[PDB]
Amino acid sequence: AVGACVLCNSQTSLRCGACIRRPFLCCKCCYDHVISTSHKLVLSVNPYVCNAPGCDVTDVTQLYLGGMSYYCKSHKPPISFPLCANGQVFGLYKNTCVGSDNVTDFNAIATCDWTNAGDYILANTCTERLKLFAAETLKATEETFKLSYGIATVREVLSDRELHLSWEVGKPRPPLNRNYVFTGYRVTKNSKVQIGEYTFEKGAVVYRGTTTYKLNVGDYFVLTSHTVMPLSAPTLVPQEHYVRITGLYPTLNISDEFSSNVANYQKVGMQKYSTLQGPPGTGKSHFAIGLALYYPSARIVYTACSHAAVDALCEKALKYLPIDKCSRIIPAVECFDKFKVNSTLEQYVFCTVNALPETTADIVVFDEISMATNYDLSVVNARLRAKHYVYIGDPAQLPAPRTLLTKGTLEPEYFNSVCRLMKTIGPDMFLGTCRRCPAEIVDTVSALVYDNKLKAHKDKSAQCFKMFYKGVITHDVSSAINRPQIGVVREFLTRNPAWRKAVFISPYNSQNAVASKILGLPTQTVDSSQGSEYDYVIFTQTTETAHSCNVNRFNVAITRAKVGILCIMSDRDLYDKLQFTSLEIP
Amino acid sequence: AVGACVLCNSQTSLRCGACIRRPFLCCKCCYDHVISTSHKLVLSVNPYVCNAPGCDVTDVTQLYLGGMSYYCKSHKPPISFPLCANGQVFGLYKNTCVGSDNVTDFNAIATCDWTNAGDYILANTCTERLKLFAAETLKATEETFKLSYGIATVREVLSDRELHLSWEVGKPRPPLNRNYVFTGYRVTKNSKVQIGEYTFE
Amino acid sequence: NFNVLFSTVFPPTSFGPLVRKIFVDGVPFVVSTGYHFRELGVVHNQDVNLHSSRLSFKELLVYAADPAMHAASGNLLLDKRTTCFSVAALTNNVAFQTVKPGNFNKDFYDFAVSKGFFKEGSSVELKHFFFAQDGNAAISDYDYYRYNLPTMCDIRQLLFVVEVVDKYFDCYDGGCINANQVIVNNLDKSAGFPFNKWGKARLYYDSMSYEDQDALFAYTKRNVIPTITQMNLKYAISAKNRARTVAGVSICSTMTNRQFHQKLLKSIAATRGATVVIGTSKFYGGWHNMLKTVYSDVENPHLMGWDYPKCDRAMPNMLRIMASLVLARKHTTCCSLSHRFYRLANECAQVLSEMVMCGGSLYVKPGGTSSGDATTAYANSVFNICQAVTANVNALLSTDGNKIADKYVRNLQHRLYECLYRNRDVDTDFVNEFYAYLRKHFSMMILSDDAVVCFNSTYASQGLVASIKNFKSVLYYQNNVFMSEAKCWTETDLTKGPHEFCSQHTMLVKQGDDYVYLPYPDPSRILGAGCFVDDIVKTDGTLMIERFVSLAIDAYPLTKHPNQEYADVFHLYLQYIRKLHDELTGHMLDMYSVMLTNDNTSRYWEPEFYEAMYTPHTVL
Amino acid sequence: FSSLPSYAAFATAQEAYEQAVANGDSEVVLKKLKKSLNVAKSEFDRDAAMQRKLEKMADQAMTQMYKQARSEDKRAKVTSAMQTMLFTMLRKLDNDALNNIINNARDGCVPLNIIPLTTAAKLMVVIPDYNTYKNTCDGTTFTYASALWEIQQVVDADSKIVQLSEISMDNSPNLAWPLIVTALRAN
RNA sequence: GCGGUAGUAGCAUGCUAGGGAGCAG
RNA sequence: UGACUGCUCCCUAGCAUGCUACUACCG
Ligand SMILES: [Zn+2]
Ligand SMILES: [Zn+2]
Ligand SMILES: [Zn+2]
Ligand SMILES: [Zn+2]
Ligand SMILES: [Zn+2]
Ligand SMILES: [Zn+2]
Ligand SMILES: [Zn+2]
Repeated sequence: AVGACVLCNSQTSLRCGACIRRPFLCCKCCYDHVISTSHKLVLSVNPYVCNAPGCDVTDVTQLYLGGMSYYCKSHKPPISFPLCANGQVFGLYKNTCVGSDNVTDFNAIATCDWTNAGDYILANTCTERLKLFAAETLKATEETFKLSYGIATVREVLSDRELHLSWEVGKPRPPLNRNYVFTGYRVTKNSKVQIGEYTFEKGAVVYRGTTTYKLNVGDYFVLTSHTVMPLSAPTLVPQEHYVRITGLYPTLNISDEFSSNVANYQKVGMQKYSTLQGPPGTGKSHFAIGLALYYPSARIVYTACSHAAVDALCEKALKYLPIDKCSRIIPAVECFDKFKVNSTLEQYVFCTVNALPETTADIVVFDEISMATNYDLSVVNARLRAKHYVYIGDPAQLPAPRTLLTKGTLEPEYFNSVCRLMKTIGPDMFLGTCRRCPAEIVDTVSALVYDNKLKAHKDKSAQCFKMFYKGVITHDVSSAINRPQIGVVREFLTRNPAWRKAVFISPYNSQNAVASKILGLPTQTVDSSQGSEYDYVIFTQTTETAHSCNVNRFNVAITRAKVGILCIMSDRDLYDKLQFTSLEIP
Repeated sequence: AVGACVLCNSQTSLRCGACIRRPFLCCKCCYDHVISTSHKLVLSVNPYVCNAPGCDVTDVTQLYLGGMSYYCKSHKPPISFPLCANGQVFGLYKNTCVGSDNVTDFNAIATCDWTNAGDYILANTCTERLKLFAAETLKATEETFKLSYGIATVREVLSDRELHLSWEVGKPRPPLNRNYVFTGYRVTKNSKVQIGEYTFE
Repeated sequence: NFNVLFSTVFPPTSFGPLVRKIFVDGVPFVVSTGYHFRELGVVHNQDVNLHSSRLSFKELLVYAADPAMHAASGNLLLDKRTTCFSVAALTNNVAFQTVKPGNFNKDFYDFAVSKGFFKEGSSVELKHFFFAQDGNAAISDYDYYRYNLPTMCDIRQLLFVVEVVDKYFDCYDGGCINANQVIVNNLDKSAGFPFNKWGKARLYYDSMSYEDQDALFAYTKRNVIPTITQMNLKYAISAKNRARTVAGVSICSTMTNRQFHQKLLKSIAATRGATVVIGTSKFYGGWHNMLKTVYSDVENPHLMGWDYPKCDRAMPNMLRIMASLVLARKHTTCCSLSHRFYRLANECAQVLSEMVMCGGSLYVKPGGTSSGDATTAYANSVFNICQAVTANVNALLSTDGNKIADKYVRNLQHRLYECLYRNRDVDTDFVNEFYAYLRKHFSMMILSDDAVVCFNSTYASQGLVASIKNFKSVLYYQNNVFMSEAKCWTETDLTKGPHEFCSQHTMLVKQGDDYVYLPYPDPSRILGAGCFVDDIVKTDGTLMIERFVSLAIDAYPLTKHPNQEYADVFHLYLQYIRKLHDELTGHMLDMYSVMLTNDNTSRYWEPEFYEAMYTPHTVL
Repeated sequence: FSSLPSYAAFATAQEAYEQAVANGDSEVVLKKLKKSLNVAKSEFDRDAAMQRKLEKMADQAMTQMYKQARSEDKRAKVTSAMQTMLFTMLRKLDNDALNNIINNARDGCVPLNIIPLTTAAKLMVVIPDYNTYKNTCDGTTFTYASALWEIQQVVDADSKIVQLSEISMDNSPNLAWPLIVTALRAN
């Protein structure tokens, strides 16, 4: 009930009641926020509401203080005193305030119902605590929106890859894939019982989860909305290039995992943070593995953003680094348990930001910056307080599932504070070495966003195919379908024998489900499917609208396949920019 | 509690709140200590501060002596007389006090950072007890400016007489020879443990 | 009554709390969910939940007061110093606690000696000191519970004595009160174990809001909460060299016992002219009024007083149950029948037979009273009245009825036998008749196991009214103690009051125009309080002059005593007060320059300020 | 107390009236002066009293709310302390013997007095004198409560180590006798 | 000419709250 | 390490009531 206000940092006892997160407001700030905005409720050690029996007023500018309680105009005693006066609300530490002038932007942040692009513009354009508050309230409103959904009434199950499941009345079908996790809890007689961490395929219900339970009666599948804890640390800590390498020990020999990893260490050893600006399959994986043994006496942390993207997080660590030096952190969902759980002392911890064993370090690595918000940066900076760290990830990737915005797409400058921090002043690191890839992605993404700092390592045989087909779009439900995909898969496998074992990018997951039901291709997620790409992939049409195709969803999709990248021109794409081979359908 | 201010030859219970050794100054002597410089806080048998819960007043020039207690300016029950008034500060020995002719002894040498030659100059231009105050304040400033540097520690050990050494957070390092003996302590989990006497050059 | 007899066969390790395992967020606990009493049988809790989420504040308070976890997370203990049952040791060391001597006020002693005091052959000498004790004193004093034995009662006679006692307790009102009507004084006292590791009673009375207290109080009408009692040693002046120990009850028991009993306790301590004299003062003519009330209109008056050897270590359990039931009879509208039984069970489990923490170990209390609960003195008064009533009944029923000259008393004895052994239900008319007979021929004044009785003498000689021998026999066969008649007195002259009541003697002096009764203490007690103190409290009189003012107030009536040193005590105190004041003024004017005034201060060394405290006019 | 809303009017009227008086005008101006100044002071009176009442009311309200906040902070810290104590004492329950004797019960309830008697790992014995000692814990291993215990340490009333070789009949009067014996459950 | 009302000062009376001390069971 | 009640004395702060006094308004 006592703390610092979000603007003056002065001691206060007043909580605003019309903001969903109940921030701590300074008395002058409280007056400014209650006058210039329809936020007319204030909370103190006791609520600032009329206590007259039978009365109901919840204003602040309307109440009068009398005796010991608070009263209104209709019940003010002869000894009365208005709470809202002198442009300053009545509360503790009223004489030790300083006020602030950043009230209009704070009002806009509080009043912004998160509708248009300017919402995120001003979310990313403010001072530190306002960034934290905006991120917190954005996650709060999105989790409230997703919890405003029904309960999956289930009473029986057909079999594996089949399910009958019913939502509530007046509630629509929730979003489809693992980006919106389905984790429910049924009841037997008195309490809740375990169901399983799952996700649904289509509407036939195949299971893309990782378990199988005796599912039937009284089952409650829900997208579990979690209470959000308040933030402590800022989104980033301002760096300063050291002169002493404190704690860091370049070994006598050279652990030559990679050649340029020496330079890696050379400039990541002095600044309080860094970032691994990695194009797909371009050293985005094991530079930290080399750092593991070149700096073996340094406490090194590894993390990502989702439990799905732990492939390179967990493989080479056990593959080449010593067995004992690794450590595992997994809540107990289904993920790689290759290292040791329940071990506090170790130098190489591998996990996600979901849950860690609270400790501090001096070296951290952090993956998947593209779908990372300032909330995740703040929580990783709070849980881990290190000396240097790297944010693995590239702006030429996908945004976080910000379904909140509908009008304007969220561009690289609006991913998070760090993702534009390396955009304005330049990246901490810039690689130009593709591990295993022909120069198609080189040409494409170097003309688009890579600025041609990486060039042809593998030859361009021009086996990849792009055609003149356009496609037709039709909406049914929150997922759509494509007749010039139900026919187009067959029309494109007519005689070409090379893309029969390709992977299916899924702008619409229901369309991929229908393709699997009819012809059959593996389902490939869009956002959380980096590093899971095979050697051979089809980029399908699947859409023409502003769902996916402005710039930054295909920058990694062009790199899914290595030699045979069938990226047909679907819609208002970057058609007249390069050279691509084509075959005309009969 | 009851010490001695001797330049004014005055037993006292008062002392300056923000100063070197919590020095003892009589009523008029504390007064010209708090008007010739800025020392607006004093300590008596009990410290002078408003006694209502939640109130905060560091200053003494506006406190009042209320109902067997002290109250203040911003939060003012003023049924009292002011604490600081009539060339004096309220306390015992308010009548048997003399004062000081040389007003700026403390105001000169207790107000600088105890490192200029003027400190020792005036210390030699003192009396026996005044120069005793001087010498004790020199020892106090020696220790209080020695306790502003780092603590060396050996975290991984090497062969004796050739080790590795990391130090502290941001602080500077003092001179280098064996003048400063590095005799610290070891911590197992919460306690202090036998270490010995060391020296880093 | 039958359970008391039958419980002596079964093993002693099958009595007490019954525990089981519950789960809170997947972790296992061990909590108490019932009790097995020697008297009340098996009792099970009504609201117990095995699986639960994170617990609240009152659940934490309840689980932190249960001895189950403390006993289950401790070491086994076999103690051969005592013969009482032992449970567990909470630490790896045994704590030995000593008692320190007193502090000597040399200035007062020299002043008294310089005025002709403490000479050889004098009638006033010091016999009150601070005695010191060695390490193994607390356990040696706790080992006195071996005098508590299981006692079966004559049920057909107890069921009539309880009716007569309830008739005695009839002019009051009581019931339950809300948490906002509870009055607590001195909230800066201990809260018991283990609550004394974090604060006093103020912390727990502030941290708990009103509906939390109400919910906690309503929780104990369907469940049983066993607690832990801590034993402490006293540091006070006395005349004998044995250690004294009091019991510190837990806060969770006192907090609810107050809400249960405070209305009746306050109603008892506000009535004047009743049998129980708790609340009446002795100043402003109170002593004379009490003495005149107790004399009533008895026909051949004598006075008598008795004594209880080992009163609290030897009181049987059945009488404590009876006292609790008598006190709890005012709840006929605010409480149901199950609520009253559960309140009785909670009281029995907390202050009659529970784990005590002596030294650093847990023991089992066999029985008796734990002096220090919320209802000590009133229960003692009920017990005293019960014993007096059964002594009168035994005196009347054991007399040859063929030699009783009066026929009314013969019919009364016949009806008494019929109502005791030939009637199954209550007969209110005879209860009223016996109560009137007792109040006419046997008058009492009771203050928590201290009593003065004015009785008809010829009736007692003929055997129609209880005597000292009847009290001796009743105590022998119902209390398991022997009452020597060397600690009892008898006074056949009413112009001199009781020989001793509440450690005060009585004298009949002439003040104004009439004659009144005044109490005076033992001079040795006053002088010992003057000369032996705890440090800082004295040995410097100027720092506390208000001690001697109170001590001289207590010692005023000694000036009317025919003996001469007794008045000299009061005069010496007055002269010492004047000397202390003069010392303060001069001793402060000398080194400092503050000048003192003697306005309305001389009243403290003149007798008129003290004479007004014993004259009936009621000031402040 | 000097810039009240009515202060300006009162002071201006007083100044004008006294200037008129100093002008030496007729008695009518003096009567008007007296009436105007009387009513001006009368109206200033309540404006000077009500404000002083209100300030003290506000100060009392502030003090009460501050003490309420302090009480809440103390409650939070005592709750944390109690939770810590409970969860710390939980970690010594020996959850295999306790589970073994709980499952044997017919409904899950067992007396509390037999839990340390059958599941404790350590035993402490306090011995008054040597005659009692030689009948209870003579030797190095003894039997009590249908179990076998072996001695681990012996201290005295002063908490100093005592070796079993000097606990004899001849050397008995040279020890602080309230001896404490510590043993462990065998096998 | 008498009374009413509004502040201000001194004095007395009983409660509530806080602190220090004494006795009794 | 300091239990539950009862009574009494001293000091300060607030509230209510009453007595007197000094100005002012009104009739
Ligand atoms: Zn708001
Ligand atoms: Zn503010
Ligand atoms: Zn109202
Ligand atoms: Zn100073
Ligand atoms: Zn001086
Ligand atoms: Zn103040
Ligand atoms: Zn009741």
